[PDB]
Amino acid sequence: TSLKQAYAQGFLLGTAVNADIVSGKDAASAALVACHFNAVTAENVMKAEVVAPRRGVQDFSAADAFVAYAQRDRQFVVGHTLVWHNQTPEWFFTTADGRPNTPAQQLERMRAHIAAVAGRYTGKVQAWDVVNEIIDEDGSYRSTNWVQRVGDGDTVVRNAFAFAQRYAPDAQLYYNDFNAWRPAKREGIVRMVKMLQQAGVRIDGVGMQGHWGLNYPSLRDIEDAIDAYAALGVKVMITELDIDVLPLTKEGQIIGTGMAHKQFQLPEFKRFLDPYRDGLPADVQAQLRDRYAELFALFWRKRDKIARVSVWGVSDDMSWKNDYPVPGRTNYPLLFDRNHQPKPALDAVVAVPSA
Amino acid sequence: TSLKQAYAQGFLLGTAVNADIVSGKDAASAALVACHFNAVTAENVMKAEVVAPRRGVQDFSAADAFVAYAQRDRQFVVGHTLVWHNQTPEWFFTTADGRPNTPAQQLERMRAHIAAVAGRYTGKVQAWDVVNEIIDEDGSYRSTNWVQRVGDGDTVVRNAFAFAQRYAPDAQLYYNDFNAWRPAKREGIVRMVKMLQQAGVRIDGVGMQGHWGLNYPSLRDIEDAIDAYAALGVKVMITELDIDVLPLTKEGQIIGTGMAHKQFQLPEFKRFLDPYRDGLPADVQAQLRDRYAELFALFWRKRDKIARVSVWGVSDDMSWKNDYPVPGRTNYPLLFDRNHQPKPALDAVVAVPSAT
Repeated sequence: TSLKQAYAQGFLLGTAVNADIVSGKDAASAALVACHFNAVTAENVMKAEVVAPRRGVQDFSAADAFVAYAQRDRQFVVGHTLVWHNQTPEWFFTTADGRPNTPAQQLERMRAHIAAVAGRYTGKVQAWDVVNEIIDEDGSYRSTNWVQRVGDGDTVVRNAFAFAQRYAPDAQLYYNDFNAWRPAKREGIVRMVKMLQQAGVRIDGVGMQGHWGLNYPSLRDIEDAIDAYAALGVKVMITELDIDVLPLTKEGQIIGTGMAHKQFQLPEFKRFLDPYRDGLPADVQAQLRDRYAELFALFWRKRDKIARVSVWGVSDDMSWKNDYPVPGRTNYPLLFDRNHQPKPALDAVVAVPSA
Repeated sequence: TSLKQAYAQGFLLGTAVNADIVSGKDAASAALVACHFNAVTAENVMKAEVVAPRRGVQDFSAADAFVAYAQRDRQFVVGHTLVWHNQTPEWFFTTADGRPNTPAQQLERMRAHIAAVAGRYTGKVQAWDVVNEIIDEDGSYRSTNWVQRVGDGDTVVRNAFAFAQRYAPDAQLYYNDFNAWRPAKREGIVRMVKMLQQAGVRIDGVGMQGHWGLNYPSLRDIEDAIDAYAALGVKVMITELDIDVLPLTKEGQIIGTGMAHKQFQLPEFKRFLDPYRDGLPADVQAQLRDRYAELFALFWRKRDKIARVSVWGVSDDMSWKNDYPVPGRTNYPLLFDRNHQPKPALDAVVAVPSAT
């Protein structure tokens, strides 16, 4: 009957929560969270640009509210995220005098931030996304702000997990990335985890972001990924699951701000890229059902290798996929609709465990 | 029967020719040009970066070849682009000592360039795209390198067409743009033409580029566009016609370098964006045939207000739409295939003026 109850024997079944769920303002959603989920990940309020926006300033207010909220409702608290190239202010990568950070100054900035964030929520937050999205599509390290300023991809990852181990020794430490099903990217993640383990550094599991669609990815890629990770003696998790149903975006995951271009808001593109403003049609609503069904059928079959599955939101209006990568669209990615009612996709998902 | 022959009593029927058709290397295309087309536009060799690559340097050799090429069949010679924000080197907009040009210094660079290009081809070039793409989608002037350096949008167009009139008095002067079917942009062009007419500056025609697709734009928007430009007393032309048949880009025209991102080369996107890597399926060929048919039917119904319909190439294999907006794709935009055979669309286009 309930998502967390039906999947109780398999894995934790969680969701992302925004400020409005945590504040109580979104009453309808917060009610669904307590009913259906046993893990919460703070959508945004734990990122570095909210936590330490400028030099000399801190803001833990919203994150403190999130942690307290989860404990109150008995949730498996997941912090997200400690070290990430996006949503991290310019001052993290420069000295007070404007100079780009030396390898030592960059790691000190990493150490201090982890100690500030993870060290604050010891015993309260159970799991940390330590490094988020550092591997490229070819499997190598991404030339990101962190990687450039430190100077070595292996060094960035290795230190972040060691700092998290020091300042939150109680907490599980996860690597989290998108397109973790891609063979070339997968082999890179394995490589990185294997260097962490032989270094003696702690890492509890790899999180597959699961930001997928109707026509991607293949179950082969997903299964082969879950296998490849579990074989390294670490947990596997689907951490931010949603199913994009709109044109173009259902075909593959898009990054960057190219789709945010002014030109795609023009009528001819508006009328193609956002075709479901009046509502989701019977057949596409059925597709979304079948797609969720086959994926959870996979997760439940592989239940021994998966510690947690989380949807990146409760109701469709909450979703980041309405305004990303194309602002102003009406997407239908999650398991509950805009009236907070169950979607025919949910009924299938709850059926999977007993099926 | 040929295109020019069928469309003789309606408008000139032209094509874009590359350096290869001109050099005689692409002889297969060359023969089709001599066969079907009575007007020609150089695809690239007359643009700024070619004819004036560096400060104090000129390369008119490849353009010279294009004009000489156009003599053997006596085509209507269209010079492609005098003032345009793209394919124009950054030295055009700066002094020798690095500083950005003053309004007066930028207008001089315009004058000296036009004199060198348009003045060089008097009696030989019949028409000029004087200004290419200056109006934005909302109708206002684009904040281009020319516009910023001159300081004002109206001054760019006013001077460009004035200098063109001076150094090429014989030539017909056009404004050329994409999306020229869009109401907001249409009004911006109409506004711009009116301003030129009130200032007594010469302008002869509005060219709708016509880089279109299967799902865009509506015949109505095209028709309202033709009507509006004709009521100004100028000539209307379809200047760079092609029909995009591949996903996403059959829905609307894309500009910029967004789709040049590594991510659209990844297997899941190439799968979606490039589905016809071994010929067009039957259902889509007919869709292209039907698209070209209904469009040329419009042009022919509105032939009195139209002066020229130019397709932007001969055979698909050299079409810019293959590598733009997404590189490494196989597109089918034109009227002849990669073996220079007539595509079903050609026969539909040729039949249009005879159709009952």
